[PDB]
Amino acid sequence: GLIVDTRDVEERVHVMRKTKLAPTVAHGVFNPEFGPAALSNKDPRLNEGVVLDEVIFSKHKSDTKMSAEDKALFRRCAADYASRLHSVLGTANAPLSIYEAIKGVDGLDAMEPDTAPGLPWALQGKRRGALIDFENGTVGPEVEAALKLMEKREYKFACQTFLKDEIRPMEKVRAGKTRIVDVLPVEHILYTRMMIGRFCAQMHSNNGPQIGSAVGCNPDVDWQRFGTHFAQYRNVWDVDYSAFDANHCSDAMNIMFEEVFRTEFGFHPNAEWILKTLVNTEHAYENKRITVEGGMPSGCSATSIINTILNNIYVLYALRRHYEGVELDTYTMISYGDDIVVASDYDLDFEALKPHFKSLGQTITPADKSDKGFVLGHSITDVTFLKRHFHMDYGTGFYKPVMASKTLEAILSFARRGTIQEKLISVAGLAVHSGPDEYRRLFEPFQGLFEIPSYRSLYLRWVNAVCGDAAALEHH
RNA sequence: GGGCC
RNA sequence: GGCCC
Repeated sequence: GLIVDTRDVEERVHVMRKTKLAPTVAHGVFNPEFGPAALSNKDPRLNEGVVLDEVIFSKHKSDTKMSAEDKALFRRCAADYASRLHSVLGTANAPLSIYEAIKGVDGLDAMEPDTAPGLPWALQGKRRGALIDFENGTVGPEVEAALKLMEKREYKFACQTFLKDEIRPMEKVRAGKTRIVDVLPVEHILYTRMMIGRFCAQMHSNNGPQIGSAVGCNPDVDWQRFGTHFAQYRNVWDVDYSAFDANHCSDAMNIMFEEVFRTEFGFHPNAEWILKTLVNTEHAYENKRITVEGGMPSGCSATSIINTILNNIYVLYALRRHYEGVELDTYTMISYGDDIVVASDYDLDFEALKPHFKSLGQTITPADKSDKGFVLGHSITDVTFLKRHFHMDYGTGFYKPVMASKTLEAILSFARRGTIQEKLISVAGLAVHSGPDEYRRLFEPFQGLFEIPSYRSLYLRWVNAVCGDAAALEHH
């Protein structure tokens, strides 16, 4: 986005500056080029001259203004994708009740009771539990009044900037490229879930190539579905964006919201309004208040879905800006936020599409840095999606999600205090697809200290998960 | 938020 | 609680 105003008010919004992450026994074995992100300006690991609060917002450098012709084309592409989207999902997009928005419906998880409430509740020392009853699904007097202001469309708010305590590559830790979470007020999150939660649940349930969304997928079971689909096409592209979320221009955001969330598709009129409030935002970091135009906040409800929808429209837009006669059936794609795999039987020049993505303020590069550009003839077994490769399991003939060993090693090298055992069981479900030799090697440092699931038990679990009949047929 | 285990 | 985004 674009930083348009910076103010210094005499009210501190104090941020966390101490990491919950600590090295594990595996850290001394794998020695990863990774570490916890810098949360303080006085972190000794930082380069001698890095100003963390400047590097945090450095992603906001532009809000690209699209021409009249480009805006018209974008609207056309947004309407065409929305047509496809709502044809598959249906038009049952009525507002969620206050109860259902908190408790969650089929395909939508419940709201977290003990997470950050946002502003101005954080300054008043209030939590989410004090403002909202998460057991009975009811709201207090404060949230009640705020919801009525949103209905009148007169509600205004500020985003609370939070440092993301996570493992990052050492080069980015040293540079101070700490990621940020834009924590929105809890009532804004609730009302967004009221406005588009039904839609959001449907997209999770109907995830796949047909809607171009993998949001709500289970890579264990869905890699077979995704893998066999993309295997049918002549060309497959692994496309990377740089600062996707930040580089969404106001024009693209506004037009998308206008075309996708129309009342004629079953939405409440305020669905479009509440999403449009994410375009021009105020951010609170300590004493400074930063006004940003364009870009997507990360703490907003349905950021993954919004980013995914934009990704789908971007591809159609760029192809239509370059080629004549492009439709939704010209290609196929799957997206999860900024992450994307594209495929076609046509030999599409993705290198030529670069300036067309630039007209949206987006920068595309091939994932693999072997070639000096995009090349044809790649298959599904060459690309990465959700940090996972597409590998064939020789035992079953099904596609399996394989994460790189260096990634798994980095994951296993750090943990939040008192969570190591629970973490190991989770990572074991990821590591099983690397094979018995690699699985054993990854969990060797933990042996005798924690319970590690056998490779066998997790393999048999996976076979039944992907195909129940195949597991039963093995007992022929 | 947003899912999946 | 963990992973991915």
